Amino acid sequence: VRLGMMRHLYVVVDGSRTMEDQDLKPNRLTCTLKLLEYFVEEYFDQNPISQIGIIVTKSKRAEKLTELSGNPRKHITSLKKAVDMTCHGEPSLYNSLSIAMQTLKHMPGHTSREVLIIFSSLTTCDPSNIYDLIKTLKAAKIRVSVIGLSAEVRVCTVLARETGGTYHVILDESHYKELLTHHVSPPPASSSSECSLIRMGFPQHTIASLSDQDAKPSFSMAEPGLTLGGYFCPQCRAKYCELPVECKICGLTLVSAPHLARSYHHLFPLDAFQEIPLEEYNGERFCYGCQGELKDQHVYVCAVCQNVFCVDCDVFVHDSLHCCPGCIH
Amino acid sequence: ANKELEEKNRMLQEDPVLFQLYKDLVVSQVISAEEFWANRSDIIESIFRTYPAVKMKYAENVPHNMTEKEFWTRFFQENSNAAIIKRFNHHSAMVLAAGLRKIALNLKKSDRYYHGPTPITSQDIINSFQSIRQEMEAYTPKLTQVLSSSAASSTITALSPGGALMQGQMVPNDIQSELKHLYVAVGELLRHFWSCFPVNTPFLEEKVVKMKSNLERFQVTKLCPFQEKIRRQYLSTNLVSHIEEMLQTAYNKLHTWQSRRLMKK
Amino acid sequence: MKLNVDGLLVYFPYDYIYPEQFSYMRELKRTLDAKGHGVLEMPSGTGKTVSLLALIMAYQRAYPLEVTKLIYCSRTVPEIEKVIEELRKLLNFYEKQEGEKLPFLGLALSSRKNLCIHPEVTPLRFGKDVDGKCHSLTASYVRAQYQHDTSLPHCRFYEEFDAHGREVPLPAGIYNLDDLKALGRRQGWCPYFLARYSILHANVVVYSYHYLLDPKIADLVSKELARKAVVVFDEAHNIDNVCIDSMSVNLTRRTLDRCQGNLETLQKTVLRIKETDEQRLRDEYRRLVEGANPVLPDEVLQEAVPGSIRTAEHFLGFLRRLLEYVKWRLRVQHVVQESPPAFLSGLAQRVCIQRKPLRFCAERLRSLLHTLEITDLADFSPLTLLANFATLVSTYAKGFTIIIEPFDDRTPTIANPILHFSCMDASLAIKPVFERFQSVIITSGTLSPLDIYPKILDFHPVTMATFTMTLARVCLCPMIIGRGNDQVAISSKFETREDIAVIRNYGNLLLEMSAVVPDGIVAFFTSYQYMESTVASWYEQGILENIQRNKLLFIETQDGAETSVALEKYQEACENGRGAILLSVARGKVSEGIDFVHHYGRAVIMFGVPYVYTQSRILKARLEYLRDQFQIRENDFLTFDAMRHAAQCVGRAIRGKTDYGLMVFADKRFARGDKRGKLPRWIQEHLTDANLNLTVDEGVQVAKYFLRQMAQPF
Ligand code: SF4
Ligand SMILES: [Zn+2]
Ligand SMILES: [Zn+2]
Ligand SMILES: [Zn+2]
Repeated sequence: VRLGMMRHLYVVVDGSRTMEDQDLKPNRLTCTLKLLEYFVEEYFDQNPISQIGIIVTKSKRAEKLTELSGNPRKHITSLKKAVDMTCHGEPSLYNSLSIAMQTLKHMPGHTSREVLIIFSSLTTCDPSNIYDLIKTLKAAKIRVSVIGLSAEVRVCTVLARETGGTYHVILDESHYKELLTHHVSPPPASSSSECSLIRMGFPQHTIASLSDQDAKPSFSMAEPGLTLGGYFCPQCRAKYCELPVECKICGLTLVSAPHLARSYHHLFPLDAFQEIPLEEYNGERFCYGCQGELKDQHVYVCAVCQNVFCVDCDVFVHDSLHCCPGCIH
Repeated sequence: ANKELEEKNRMLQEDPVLFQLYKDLVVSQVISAEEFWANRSDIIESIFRTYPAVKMKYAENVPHNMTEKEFWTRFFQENSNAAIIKRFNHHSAMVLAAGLRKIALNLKKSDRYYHGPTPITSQDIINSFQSIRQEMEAYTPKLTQVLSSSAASSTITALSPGGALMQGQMVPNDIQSELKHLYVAVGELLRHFWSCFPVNTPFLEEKVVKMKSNLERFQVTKLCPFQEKIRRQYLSTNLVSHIEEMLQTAYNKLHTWQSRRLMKK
Repeated sequence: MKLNVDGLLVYFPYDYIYPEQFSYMRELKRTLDAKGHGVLEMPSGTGKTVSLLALIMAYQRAYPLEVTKLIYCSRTVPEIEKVIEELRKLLNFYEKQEGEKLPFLGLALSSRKNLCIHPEVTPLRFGKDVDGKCHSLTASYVRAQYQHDTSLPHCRFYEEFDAHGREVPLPAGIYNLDDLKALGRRQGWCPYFLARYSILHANVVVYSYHYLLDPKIADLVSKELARKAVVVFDEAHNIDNVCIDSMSVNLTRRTLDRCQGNLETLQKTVLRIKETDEQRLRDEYRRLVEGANPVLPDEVLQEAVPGSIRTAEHFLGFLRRLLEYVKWRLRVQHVVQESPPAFLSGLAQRVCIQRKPLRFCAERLRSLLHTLEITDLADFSPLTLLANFATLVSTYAKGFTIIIEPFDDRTPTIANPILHFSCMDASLAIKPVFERFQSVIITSGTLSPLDIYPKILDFHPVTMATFTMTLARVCLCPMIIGRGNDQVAISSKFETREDIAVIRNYGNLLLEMSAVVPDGIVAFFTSYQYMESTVASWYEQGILENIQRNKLLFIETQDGAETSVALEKYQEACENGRGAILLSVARGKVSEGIDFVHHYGRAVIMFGVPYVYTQSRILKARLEYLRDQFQIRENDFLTFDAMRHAAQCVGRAIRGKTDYGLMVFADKRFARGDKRGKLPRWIQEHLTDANLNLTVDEGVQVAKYFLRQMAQPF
């Protein structure tokens, strides 16, 4: 299934009073903020070309905590600040969705617009009806995948399925990581969603030519001191401290080569390995992947390389490395 | 109405960055300000929205020989039992009415990724393979073969800052603020200039903006060297050449694309 | 999905059936095979009709001679409309399997008020007014006048229906009330009478109880033609109340005053008739000598002779005498009086009215009324009510009682006394159903134990089967909260109702539950007066305000118009994220009428056991007789009524499609073994002792946990 390589997802978090309640081990709001930090850090770590923007809705008002950006550190910093947020009021789903729609309305067609709403308080007081907004969202091809907390509220139930997104509820804190971890992967592009080519430029890192000859002093582009060398642009010719950052002038995405290669594993998912507990003529006592003795009655094998991988190797391969070591050969 | 005038007053002093750079475009009398903007309690309110009777009363009972404190007093003021049920149903209904305003993927060449964007007889394999096969029949030469005083010492000298493989100034600070102001000044005005440049815009209405923007590039950059000249003639140190690239490269893109326009015609 | 039942092979449209369904079909077949009346309970409101219907279809094909027609009744017409859809879906599936049309006809009857095509009766909504107009249009004089084709509006639909509807019966098809109305329009035939004719040959006929219980109308449409028919009732747990209400007739001072005025109009009408038409109408006297319907059942009904009353002048005085006796006997100021057999003796001695002439008064009134060519029966409807009461008392009083209330409750002094003739046993009015029809299956949900029904209704069931729904996921999660955070008794006892803590505990439970319960929740109280006091107590405190902040709250009132608007707003709240807390009374008409489905009444709350005011004499007479006869303890039946009624309103949350919904009982009384025993099997068996006495806060926590498990998909 073709996926949306570049996606603009908004993580809407409810500043409802229900977040004050501590059903989980720590305060619910802190737990979401703590774990949301993992998603934000991991979201870019598995999709560099994508960008994220967080919204916090409290006291029936939806305020953009952070705009769309490609730097996880900036977003993470806002999360740390938001820990001490008052968290007093009632959320307004219409206000939150309207805010996201305005920003996402002008987004390019190629990108896969998405929204992730962390619903905590089952109540949703809104200035106007949301069904009209729901119709607008479908015409706007925005995927809203709410993640409820301790409530299978009907209003969000129609929202996820009608809009094409997915709804979920937190069975427990451990299950909470799985739900958001699932959304890290680029959701498949549906029939309605379309794709298009996107222009991009690769900023070649440059430093002083020859012992500060014809140097290129400059400070930064969004107390930055003078920099001897930094990333430039094919068109901006502006010094960018770090990548990937959208051109502040061109509007064209700048991204290094490794970043694009980071998402190739999505295109070629590794086929799952059949699990056979018995040895099954496997004469290699040591696991091929890790050269470690198999102390468990479990084995994994490919359909091409037909190698042997223990539980630890298969877990690691399908979790992080996203490729079969021996089958590369 | 004078909507723009009120907007300017709100941003006149509330936000320095927005107004600071806009004035600079007029400090030297570069271009007209028209193109600048052209291109770019709770409790009473709840009762105001909820109870129409209060809304009607407020309009008719607008403060006249009275006090707001007295008005607040008027708010809280078997048959009586039914009133609570009716009021709550009416109150709840009013609140409800208040919030209701009237594809499998496929590919043809996957090997290209394996040899990705990064760019770049037979007997030799046999000859080399046999020679190395007999190489290690003598092993454990660690005593002297691994390193020598001369070889080890040579490495240390190389690792020194003077040696090979080890290659190895914030004097202006007040001028830094001006450059940052200039950098934002350049960034502020290039954005509009480059807003329509990437898109061809084969339309007179959209192309006219390009011509005005293209001409405006000279006007804004006409005054740029004058400010540059003052800064340059201070100590002839820490030359600022990067700022020139954006303007010079903007010219080159302007001249080249403008020339390309003539060829297309 | 054909099912090879032990008795035979039964077609089934849906993909799969739960194990309880296997028991349902075989249990039903057992009674059908034995051809004996029985009673059974099945939890699921939806899928029960099709499973019930599916066997009958297979049974009818296997043994067409054994069963003539199917009579499947439903409580309310809005609910019977969805039933025929299930039958329509089954017929298409069965017809598709066969591949050709089969001699199967299904239709639903109803009153002319609900369905009709005549423009004149369309604007009218009152049921009585519709009959008056239709009767006048279809009156013999209009029909006789229709032959003359004089200048007068004649209802064309009935005129052509008689010439056409009589000759050609509809071969087959399924026609709901909405569909049936369209058929009459295109064919120019009565949607009502056409259905009535179809009853002669209609494999499946479905209509409300009031068309099968009251002898006035039920008997005529339920003629002996159904010698051996599978008559079935749906959700007929309160069958006795409907059955008894049919016999019960209420005479009031306002009604009596209307009768006196109507009687004067009747006297004036006779005077006009005498001067205008005497000879032709006098012929009916010969017909009377030769020899709106009587409420007497088949055996009880008598038509020997009209009696002494044989003329309009004589008959009117007879009603004049009887009306005065009731007028005087009603105006008497005293304690509530009971006199089932003595009222007939008192009336007979006081004003010299023998019972035998008085028995035919109701029938004579209709016959005499027909001779008067009246404009409509709506104006004189109260007079017929007195006539129906007049004949009923004179017919039999063994299982009845005349209750007179000079002073009405809830009023220190009222000048509008009401004379009650409430019955005491429902077996009397339902008796003809049992003999006329070989077997009757009383299928119902939330049914308190079956063994009592044979005691209440004089019948011998073939089987007593209780079914509990079996699903891969435990949809319903019942609980009883008898103890609050204060660990104080929370029973809504009459003496303990005044307790502030008990009232506070309910507010705390609702406030806390509203926080966890998603959009859609309903709370049931014991009475409107108690509901107002609890609401007022919460209103004075901040509990109600906090509840309002947590979710929207709606209260129910006696008037239907307010209830309809509020209920419509409630459904809007659930659709949005606001949610609504609809406070209602268990015995209010809103609770029985409304049905709660997914994201509607998610957490049904039963605030206190539902009990009626014991001071009500009418209930006492009914309660006393059940203690006097059939050997039922007074408290047992009273608890039975609450337990059966409490289960009635709270069982809607599990309508069908395995939509998660929890039920919380805010009373320690339910935790008692006696209350649990009377609880329905499906609700009872799922309920466990561990959660039986959950604390108000403890119950909330488990409710939150319960939602989590149900929230995730399968
Ligand atoms: S005769 Fe038929 S069409 Fe006319 S009013 Fe009666 S039911 Fe309606
Ligand atoms: Zn650029
Ligand atoms: Zn291994
Ligand atoms: Zn492999």
